[PDB]
Amino acid sequence: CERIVSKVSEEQKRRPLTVVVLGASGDLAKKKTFPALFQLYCDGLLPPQINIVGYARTVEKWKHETLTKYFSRLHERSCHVEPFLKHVTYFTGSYDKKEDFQRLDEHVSKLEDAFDGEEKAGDRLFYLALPPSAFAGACGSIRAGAMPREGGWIRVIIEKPFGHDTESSAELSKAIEPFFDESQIYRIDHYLGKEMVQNIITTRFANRIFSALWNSNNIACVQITFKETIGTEGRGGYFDSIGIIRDVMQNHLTQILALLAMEKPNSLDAERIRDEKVSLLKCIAPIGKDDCVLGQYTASADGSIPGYLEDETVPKGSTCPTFAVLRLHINNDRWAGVPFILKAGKAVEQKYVAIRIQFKDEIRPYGDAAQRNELVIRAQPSEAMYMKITTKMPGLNEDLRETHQTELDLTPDAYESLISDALRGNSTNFVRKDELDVAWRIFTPLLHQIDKGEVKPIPYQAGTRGPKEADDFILNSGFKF
Amino acid sequence: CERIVSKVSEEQKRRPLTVVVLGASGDLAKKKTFPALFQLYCDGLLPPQINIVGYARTKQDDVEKWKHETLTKYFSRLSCHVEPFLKHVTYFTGSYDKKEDFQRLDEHVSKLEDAFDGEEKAGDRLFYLALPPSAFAGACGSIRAGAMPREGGWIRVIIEKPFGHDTESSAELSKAIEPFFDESQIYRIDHYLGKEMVQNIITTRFANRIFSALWNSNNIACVQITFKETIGTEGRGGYFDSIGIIRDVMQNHLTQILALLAMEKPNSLDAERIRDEKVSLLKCIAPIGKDDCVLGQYTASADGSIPGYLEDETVPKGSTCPTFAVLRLHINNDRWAGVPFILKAGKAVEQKYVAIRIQFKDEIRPYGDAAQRNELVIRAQPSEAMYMKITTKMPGLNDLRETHQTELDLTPDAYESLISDALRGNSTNFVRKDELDVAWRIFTPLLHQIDKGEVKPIPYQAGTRGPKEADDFILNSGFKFQ
Repeated sequence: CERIVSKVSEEQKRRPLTVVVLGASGDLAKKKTFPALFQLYCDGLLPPQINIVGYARTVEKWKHETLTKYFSRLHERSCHVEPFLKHVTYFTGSYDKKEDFQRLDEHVSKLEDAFDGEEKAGDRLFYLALPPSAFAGACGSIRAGAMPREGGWIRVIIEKPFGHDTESSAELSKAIEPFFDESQIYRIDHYLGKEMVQNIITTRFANRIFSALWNSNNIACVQITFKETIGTEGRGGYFDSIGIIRDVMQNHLTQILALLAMEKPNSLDAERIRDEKVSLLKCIAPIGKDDCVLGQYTASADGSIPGYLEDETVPKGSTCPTFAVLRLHINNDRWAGVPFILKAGKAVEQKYVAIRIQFKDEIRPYGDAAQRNELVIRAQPSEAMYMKITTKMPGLNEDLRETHQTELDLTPDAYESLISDALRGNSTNFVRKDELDVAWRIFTPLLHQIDKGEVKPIPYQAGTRGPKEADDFILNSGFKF
Repeated sequence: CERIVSKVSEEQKRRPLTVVVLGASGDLAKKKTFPALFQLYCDGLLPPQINIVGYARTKQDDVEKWKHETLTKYFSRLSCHVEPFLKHVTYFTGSYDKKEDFQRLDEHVSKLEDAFDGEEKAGDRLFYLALPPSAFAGACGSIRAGAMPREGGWIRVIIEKPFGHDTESSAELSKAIEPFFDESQIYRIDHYLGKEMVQNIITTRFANRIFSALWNSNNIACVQITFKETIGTEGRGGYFDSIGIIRDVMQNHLTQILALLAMEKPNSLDAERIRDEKVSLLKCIAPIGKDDCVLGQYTASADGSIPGYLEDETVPKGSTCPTFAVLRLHINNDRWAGVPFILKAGKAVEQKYVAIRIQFKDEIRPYGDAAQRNELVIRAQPSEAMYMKITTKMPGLNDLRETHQTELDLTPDAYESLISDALRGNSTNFVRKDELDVAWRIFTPLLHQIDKGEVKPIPYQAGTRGPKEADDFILNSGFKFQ
C-alpha cells in the first residue's frame, strides 16, 4: 500500500468543497468521472474533507457494486477505497427542476455545515455528466436554486459536443449565457487533458532550440494525425450522423493545431494562453472542398472487419466519411505558405496519434545526400518525441556525401488533470466560448457540403492506409515521402 | 573468422602500390601505423598486391623475427589474416638523411613494382614519416632526390605532429620542405581529424536545417571544447616539459574541432573548400592574451595512487610547464561576435572525456526561472554520443511552471581512416600549410609569455577537477552551471 500525501495548497483547505456529479447513474460518470475523482484522492489532490455528491434520476451497496467496478490501480491502491467512499453521497432528483436543486442546496448545506472549520460558505463544482440537450436545463436550475453561499465560487464542467455545426453550437452557447459567464464555465475537450498535448506549450516556449525554429523560415509542412485500426463496430448508426471530421478533427486535432501554431503568450496566465489560441484560429480560412480527401472503408479483404455500409444501422447510400485528410491555410506572418494537414481515419493500418513537423531542406552543400529533418511528437500507442536528422555513415567512408538518417529520441487519465485544474480555477485547458465558434466556422461550410452530397467519399479497404488519393494530396501539398 | 572482401576501386588495382613507413622501429609505427595497415587489409581497403616496406636504422637480420614479435604485438581483433598480411611486408635498413640509402630503396621498391601482376609497373608510392620532428626535412629531401616514382605513379608524403613549436619554428619547417614537395603531395596528420565524431561535425551542422538555423550568436550563449584525461605524464614527464598542454592538445586537436564547429558553410564538399573555410575562420580569432587563460600543474593525488608531476625525476625543477589550461577565444565575425569559446584541456583530472558543449540562450518568457538554457553536447570519449538538453513539463499531475530537464539522445582507428584517405588522395582531413600558420598565431604570444615565466601555473591535486580559478574563469565567461 501507500500513504496519502496531500499535494493540495493551503488556500484550498479554507472552505468546504462539494463536487456534484449530475448523471451519476450514467456511463460517463461511473466509467470516467468517479474513477478520476478516486485517482485524484489517492494523488492527494482533493482537499481533506471534500464532499462528492452523486445526482441521478434513478445507497452504500450502489457505492461498492457499480462505482468501484470501473476503478483501476486496484492491485496497488485498493487500501484507499473506503476512506474515499466516505466522501460520497447520493441525491435522487431530476436534472431540470428548480425545487429539486433547492433540496440539493439544503442537502449540500448539510454537508457544508459538517466541515471542520469556521467558514461554511463552501465552494461548489458541478460536473454535468449529462447528454448535451440537458446542459441548458441543468444550468438554469442550478442558477435558480443551488448557488453557493456568499464567499464561495461556483463552476460548471460540460463536455463536447456542443452542436454539430456553427448554428447548433452557437445556440447552446447562447442558452447557457444567461446563467453563467465564461469564468464559471469549463468546457472539456478531453485531448487538452493529455500529457503530450499539454507539453506542446512547454516544448515550444521554454526552449530556444524549438523557439528559433518554429516558423515558416524553417518549417515546410505540419501534419496532425489520428489513426485507428477499429471501425464503427456495429454502432455505425451513431457515427453516420457525426462523421470522422466532427468526431476527431473539428474538435480534438484542431485543439492540437491551435497549441502548435499559436503565438507565445507574454505570461502563462490562463486567459493569455486562450487569447493566443483564439487569435490563431481567426487566421484560418474556411476549408474548401478542394482541400480535402474523404474516404469510407469497405471489407478488410481478410474478412475480419466488415464494410461500413454493411452495418444495418447505416443508411444505404450514406456519404459519411470514415477517413479525411484536410489542408488548412494559416494566414499570418509566422505561418504564411505553410501547409497544415489534418488526417484522421478509422479502420486503417495502425493505431496512432502524432504530430509531424517537416523542416525545409538544407539544399547546400549535401543536396540529395540529405533529407528534410522532422520533429515527431507521438501520443498513442506509445508516447515519444524525436528529431530525424542526417548524420555521416559510421565507419570508413570514401567521401563526406555518404550519410544516413538517424534520430534524437526523448528518454494519469485526462479527466484527472482537467478536474484538478477546474478545482484550482485554471481554465487554460478548457474551451472558451469565442474559441468554440471560430473553430466551428472553419469546418462548417465543408460539413454542410458533405451532408448535401457534394463530396463523395472514396472507398478503401479496411486495414489499408486509406484512399491513394489522400497520399497524393499530401505530397502535392508540400510533404515529401 | 571472416572473409576479406576487396572494397578497392579498379583505379587502385591498375598500378603497383608501395607504402614505405620510415621509423618502423619507433613507438608510433608499431603501435599505430602498422596495426592500422592490418585493419585496412582485413577491411579490404588495401589493393591486393600492395607492398609495405618498413624502414629503420636498426638492423634486424631475421626480418621474420621483427615481423612477429614487435609488429604483430600491437595488432587487434585477433587473426586468420595475419600471415597473409606479413607476406606483404618488407624490411629495409638505412638512415633517414642520406641520399644513397634512398637510391637503394628505389631499387628495392622498383623490384617490388616490377613483380606486380599487371602490365603497368609504374607504381604509386606513399611515404609515412613516423619520425622525430628533426628528421622530417632531411627525409623529404632524400625522398625527392632518390626515391621518386616512375612517370605514371604519384607520390604522397604523410608527416606526423608536431609541426613546429610556435609560428617561427613552424614556418621554417614548411619552408624547408617547400623545395621538395607541394601541398597536393603533403599530408600533415592531426589524428583528431580521423575521429568519427570530429568528421560528423560538418554533416551535423550543414546537412540539417535544425542545426543550421540555430548555429549562430542569435541563439548560442557559450561554446566549450574540452579534453580530459585521468592519467598523467606517466614517468615520461621530461618529454612533456618542453611541450605543455597547450601545444600537446589545444593548438592542434581542439583548435581543429573549433574550426569545424565555427566555420562558415563551404561552397562544396571538396577538400579545399572545407580547408578554405577553416582557415578563414581561424583568421577571425585574435591572439589569446594572458588575461584570457588559467593554467594548472598537477601534484600528488592525495590518495597516493597518482604521484605528483614534479616528483618525476625526468622533470626539471622549477618547471613552469602547464598540465592544465582553460583558454577564452573571441571570434570576430558576424556569426560569433560576442560568443565566448572556451578551450579546456587537462591531464590527471577527474575523468577521461572529450566533448563539445554548446549552451543556448535562455528563452526568457513565459517560463523565466522555470526554464533553463538548452544545450547541445557532442561527446567523443569515453563513449560517443550526441544529445540535446531541453525543458519539458514535469510528468504527472502538476501549474505549468513545474518542469524538469530531459534529453534527446542520438540513437575504426583514426589512423586507419586517415591512411585510407591518403591512399585515395583525399586531403580534407589533413592540415593545410596556411591552416597551420593561422593556428600558431593564435597561441604563440601566450606560449612565449609562458616560456618566459610571465604566467605561473596553479597547483592542483591529481584526480580533482583542476584549479578552482579555472572554474570561476568559466562562469565569468558566460557559462551557466547546470
